[PDB]
Amino acid sequence: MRVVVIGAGVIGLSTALCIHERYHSVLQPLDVKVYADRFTPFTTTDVAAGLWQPYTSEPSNPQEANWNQQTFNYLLSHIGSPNAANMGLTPVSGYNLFREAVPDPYWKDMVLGFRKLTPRELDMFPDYRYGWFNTSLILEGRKYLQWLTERLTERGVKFFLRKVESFEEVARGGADVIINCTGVWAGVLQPDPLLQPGRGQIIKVDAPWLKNFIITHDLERGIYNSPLIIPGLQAVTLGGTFQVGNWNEINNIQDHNTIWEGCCRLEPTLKDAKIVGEYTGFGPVRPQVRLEREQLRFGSSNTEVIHNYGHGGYGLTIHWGCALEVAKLFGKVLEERNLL
Amino acid sequence: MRVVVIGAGVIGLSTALCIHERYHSVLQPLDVKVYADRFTPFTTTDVAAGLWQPYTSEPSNPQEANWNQQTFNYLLSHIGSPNAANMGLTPVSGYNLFREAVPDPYWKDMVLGFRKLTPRELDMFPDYRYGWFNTSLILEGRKYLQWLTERLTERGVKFFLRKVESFEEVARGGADVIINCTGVWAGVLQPDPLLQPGRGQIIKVDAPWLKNFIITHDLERGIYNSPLIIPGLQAVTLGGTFQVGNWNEINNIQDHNTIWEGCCRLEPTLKDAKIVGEYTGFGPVRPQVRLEREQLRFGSSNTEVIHNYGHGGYGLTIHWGCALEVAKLFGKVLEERNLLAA
Ligand SMILES: Cc1cc2nc3c(=O)[nH]c(=O)nc-3n(C[C@H](O)[C@H](O)[C@H](O)COP(=O)(O)OP(=O)(O)OC[C@H]3O[C@@H](n4cnc5c(N)ncnc54)[C@H](O)[C@@H]3O)c2cc1C
Ligand SMILES: Cc1cc2nc3c(=O)[nH]c(=O)nc-3n(C[C@H](O)[C@H](O)[C@H](O)COP(=O)(O)OP(=O)(O)OC[C@H]3O[C@@H](n4cnc5c(N)ncnc54)[C@H](O)[C@@H]3O)c2cc1C
Repeated sequence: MRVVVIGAGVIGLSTALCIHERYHSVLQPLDVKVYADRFTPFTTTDVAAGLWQPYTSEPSNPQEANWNQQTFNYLLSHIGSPNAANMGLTPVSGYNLFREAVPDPYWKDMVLGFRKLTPRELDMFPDYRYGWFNTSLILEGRKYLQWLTERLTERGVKFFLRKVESFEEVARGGADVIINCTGVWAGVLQPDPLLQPGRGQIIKVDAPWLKNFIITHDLERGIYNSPLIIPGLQAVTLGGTFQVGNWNEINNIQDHNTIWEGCCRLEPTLKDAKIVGEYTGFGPVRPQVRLEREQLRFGSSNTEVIHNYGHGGYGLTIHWGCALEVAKLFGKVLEERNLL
Repeated sequence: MRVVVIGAGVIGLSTALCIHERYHSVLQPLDVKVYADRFTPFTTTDVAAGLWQPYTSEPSNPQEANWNQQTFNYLLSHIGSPNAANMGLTPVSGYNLFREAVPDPYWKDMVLGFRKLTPRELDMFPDYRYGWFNTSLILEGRKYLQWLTERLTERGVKFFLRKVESFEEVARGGADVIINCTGVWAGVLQPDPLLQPGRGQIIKVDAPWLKNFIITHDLERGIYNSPLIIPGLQAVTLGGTFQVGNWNEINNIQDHNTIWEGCCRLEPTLKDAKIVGEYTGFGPVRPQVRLEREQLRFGSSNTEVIHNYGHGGYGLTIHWGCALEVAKLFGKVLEERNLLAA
């Protein structure tokens, strides 16, 4: 049985590994290949802030909260392992800062040690009047992608740098199942007017003194359009823009300024931080993750397509629950072909 | 008047700056000098792990508790300032790990967000069954010493290479007041058998992924003779020996192995960490800090000495309270000569 995963971002590769690890031992034969037109370090994943944290507001689909939880438990469970850091993973603690009282987030018990900030803590941050403290996990996009491609490759899964033009051509090339993990460009293969770019720009900086995440919110401007600081494994990510609808892949001058001045004010030690790079990427914004089976019909036979895209600004955060769910749906497909 | 501070470790330079800041505007002249035979990076201070945290048990002198507290609030008050990191100062969070239930430390409300660990947190650290979480402050010895010498120099305080042989020497050189901040070597200038070396060996390592401090305790083997991991501003300190009475300044292989393997066991990601140096230093261990005024007579001059030494394995943690207290006692020396403050 031939499976082509399209996409080598976090979603693509996580899914490929989950399918393979789940079915290799039982389905003979099983051929899994990954096709993508960019690999690390050239994916949106590579440019992610690298923090586990859902949006502040509850999810529409209740399945999404479960997926986020299963992802946290999965990642956390690696912590005492020798390889957690080679995977891109380490524990970090930090602050969410608000100008007024807000409700507790749905994820308060998923993270470790959630509590509200005290007045002394708040004086660390003069511009803000309310917030949270918790411990979470760094998951570095770049490093995680290199870990997964290594695990996948060791297991015989083969990668092809190529651009896919249609589902039809891949089916015709002999795929029995296609997993569509094309991120924000999924519309090219099948129009989807709910799918939009979430344009985020970031500044990467050497400031290794900073050991905590610091996330501000502006209620009247929408999520991640206010200053955020996230220490990564070797560098710090500085953020504060997230505009849906903008397809500009180039770094913008006002966003640079929004980010630098917002963050220099949040964290004035940044004055001595060396700029390492500045980047722009597109989160696959969609009111709901598209994670569903579709049957396609070209010549003899159906080829089965399973979509997994539209994870917005939380793909690192949610990725493993989604991979598990795709692997289940793939189980159902096998069953319907009496492959077990 | 003429003040000679002996010592350029954290205690020496803290105290010098605190005196100068408090009394610059009320005395004329005020001639403050620092004499030391080692300066950064060659003091014990430079080799400290760089964390704010007192001993787990209450101190003999309860004054020490306020001194630690004042130090925290002082340091904390710099967070949100543009220069906090140039001073060696940044917030950090972390874990204290125990093999059995222990009482809360007296300093639990001084730190930020003290709580007990939950079972999932405890799963991160297999060999341990109980402990704490809190946020505290890194104060890097090396950087803080550099910041202070800069601040002190800007203010007209003068530094001299000088191995002092007696208090008499310095009095007769014309010091009116001597502040004795000589750390573990204070016994040289005035015997003090309550003062002993606390030999600590450490390994410095590049492992910038580590964001939290991690301190284990072994109630039976005494304090800091259990693995400890403390991220610094750009490298990580790996520890686990603290042996009183040992004057051996050279690194030994047995403590190396105790530290490496203990810490690899605590934090197995350390397998990929690059070793970047290994050091030994001597905490000035004393049942309590010696912080007191003494009058010495040489010819018919009275000289005032104020001691500030014996801060053991917590000099960074306590230093500012002790400097403030020395400044107090200096006020009283002034007052006794009909000189006026505020
Ligand atoms: C600035 C920024 C910061 C972020 N920070 C975080 C964070 O801190 N935490 C978090 O959880 N999430 C974060 N996100 C969201 C996260 O980055 C995305 O949800 C995630 O990277 C999307 O993963 P993906 O694999 O779906 O898409 P991508 O990583 O973009 O992967 C898409 C893949 O599909 C391939 N592809 C597409 N079409 C074709 C085709 N036709 N032929 C061949 N190959 C194709 C591409 O080459 C690529 O391999 C952030 C996003 C941005 C922009
Ligand atoms: C391995 C290790 C880790 C530690 N970690 C921590 C920690 O994480 N947190 C913490 O709070 N504390 C820690 N400590 C304790 C801390 O290092 C000490 O309490 C502190 O550095 C002592 O400061 P000091 O200025 O008294 O002495 P020092 O730093 O030793 O300075 C002594 C000064 O006196 C000078 N001097 C002495 N005699 C003479 C003389 N005759 N003439 C001229 N000059 C003289 C020396 O040259 C030097 O300038 C640690 C100690 C060790 C050994």
